[PDB]
This record gives sequence, structure tokens and C-alpha cells, in this order.
Amino acid sequence: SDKIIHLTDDSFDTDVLKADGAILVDFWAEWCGPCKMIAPILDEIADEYQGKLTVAKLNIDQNPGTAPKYGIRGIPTLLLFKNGEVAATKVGALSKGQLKEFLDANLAGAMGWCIFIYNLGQDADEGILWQMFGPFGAVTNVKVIRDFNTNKCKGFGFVTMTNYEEAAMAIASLNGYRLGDKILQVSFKT
Amino acid sequence: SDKIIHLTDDSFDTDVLKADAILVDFWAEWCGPCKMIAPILDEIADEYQGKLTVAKLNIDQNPGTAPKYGIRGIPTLLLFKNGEVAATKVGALSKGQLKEFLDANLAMGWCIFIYNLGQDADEGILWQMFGPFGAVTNVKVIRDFNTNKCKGFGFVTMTNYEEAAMAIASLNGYRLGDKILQVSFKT
Ligand code: NA
Ligand code: NA
Ligand code: NA
Ligand code: NA
Repeated sequence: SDKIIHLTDDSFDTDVLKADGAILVDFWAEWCGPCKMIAPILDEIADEYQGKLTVAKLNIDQNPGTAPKYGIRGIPTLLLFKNGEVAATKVGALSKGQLKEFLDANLAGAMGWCIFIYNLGQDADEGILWQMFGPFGAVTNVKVIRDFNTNKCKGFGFVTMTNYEEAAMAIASLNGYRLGDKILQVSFKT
Repeated sequence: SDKIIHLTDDSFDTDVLKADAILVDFWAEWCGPCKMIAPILDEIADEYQGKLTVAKLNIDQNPGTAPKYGIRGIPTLLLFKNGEVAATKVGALSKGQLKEFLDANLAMGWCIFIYNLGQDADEGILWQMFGPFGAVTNVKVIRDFNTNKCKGFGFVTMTNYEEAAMAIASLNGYRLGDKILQVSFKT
């Protein structure tokens, strides 16, 4: 598809972070089975969602600098951006129907309970948050806030939990948890 | 409480791995929730005599043990059965809650095998891959006894078949770093 932006590490800020409107970024590379599976699907989506979504690709072999800035551990990974901010993430192979469902749910949009985690160490990552909160119930989204300049955790993140009771159980249990050398604060985001 | 065992790195093998159901509590002096739960342990230790042993491992005194079980914080409880991790519970909890946890783990879901993990793979990687697909109940990274490096494989347990299946269909062939993964239902 001629509608898909060919990203580079240098074009990322302009093409994604300053874009208006939703941008779906595909992290991929030539040595990757599921990349090849989803490539035709992304082409059809770029056509079928034109006017509501822009599709962008970043080859991580040629552009090794971006994926680490978003905690991206492998490929294929889809990141949905809105106004310069990650709204949602989808990892690995998927069907066209499944991609549409992801897009449609995240383009509509606020669902789940939001938890605020403060005083994370500079090495904290999405993995840490998944491992803390996942045992308590279904989590739909995790966001680690990273410093623009460093790529390190800026000291806080968020987790989104489907059911209120599970979220309050995680909060009651994880507040005060000492993760490495940092005692954590864990609360409902007001 | 005299019912507690006092673990050291050097006695871990003997007290935990070579012994036969124990609950290990990783803790330290600078830790709020550790103080909150330490009285609940003593109640459990006398209250579970015969059926379970409680032991403690101070992570300052004994800093070897934690990263060999991928423990990143305290407090963390690990339930071993015959030398392997059966279950884990992180953070503060009521007596009620620890009862629930011990009762149900003495005493499951769909078991997923992940193969070709790199040597630095940990439980966080697995939570992060599988968590988005729905309810995960347990993850286990298999480590080498000698290196404490991931041996190349792990397991995840997921409650709901359709979620497990979607995770398998999506994550098989995912390239995590320089390694392509196999993911399958365990047979
Ligand atoms: Na490539
Ligand atoms: Na939940
Ligand atoms: Na997600
Ligand atoms: Na599940």
C-alpha cells in the first residue's frame, strides 16, 4: 500500500508523535514469520481505514533506536498512537478480523479502572507491572512513563484493570511493595 | 514463633528443595508490608503444623536466593512442593487471603509451553506476552541449576481456553530479541 508511512528512527517524531489522528505503527523485520502473515492485512487496513487511521512501519533491523523507547521486546508488535501517546498495543500474529476489532475498540476509546504506581526505579518496565498486577485479575493495558531524553522510567506508570474488586485488591496488596530499592505507592488514579 | 524455619542461602537446598509443601517468605527490615504480614505467618506456621512448613529468608542477609527465582521485590511468598515452585503471592495480604491461597494450592487451567527463550528471559517477559490475552494464573520460567540462566523454556497457565488459544495463535513464531519462540498447548 502507498498509504503506509515508511518510518525511520529520524522520521519517528514527525511522522508519529506530532501526527494528528490515530497512527498504527508496525514494528517488523525481514526475519520474522508472523511479520509476513500480517503484512497483507496491514495493507488492506491502510486502505480500509484511510481518513480515520494512518498505518506506519518501522523496520527494526534498520532502525534500532525506537523500539527500546517504547519497551518493545520483539516483533511483530503493533502500537496504536493518538496525539503522540501510546493508546494500545497488540503483539504477534493476528487475523484481519482481530485487527479490526482491536482498532474499532481503541478508536471508539475509556474502559477499565486506572491504577497509579509511583516511585518506580529507572529500570522499571512493562514486564514488572504485568507481573505485579496480572495475578490479581485481568489487566488490559500497562503504561510505563519514560523520560524523552534518557529512555529510562521516569518513576511512574499506570495499569488498567477490568473489574473494580480486583483493582482494589491489587491496590491493597501492592501499596508499600518494595521493588528493588524503591518502596512503591499504588492507588486508584483520582 | 518456633514453628518457623530460618532460611539461609546455604541451607535453601536442604530446607526447601530437598525437603518434602513449604511456604518461603522473602523479606527485609526496610519493608512496611513485611511487618504487616509477619504476625499472620506465625499464626499460619503453628496453625498448619504437619500439613505445611513456613520459612523465611531475609534478602539482605541472604541475597543469593531471590534472583534465582526471579523475585524482584518484597514481600514475596513462594509455595514449594517437593522442591519446585507451585504458586506465588506477592505483597501484603490478610490471614483470610493467605488461608485461601494455601488451601487451594495444596489440593490449574490451560497450560501453555513456550520454547526457545533466551538465557535472560524471566517471568516478566511471560507476563507481558500472555497477560494481554486474558486471565493468567501462573507463570514459570525454567532455570538452569548451575548458571541460573533460563534453560530455554517456560510455562504459562491461563483460565479460559479461547484466550489461551488466541495467545498461542498470536505468539507462536514471535521473535523475542534474537530468538523465534514456539508456543503450544502443553501435551
Ligand atoms: Na530486516
Ligand atoms: Na481486572
Ligand atoms: Na496490552
Ligand atoms: Na485466560
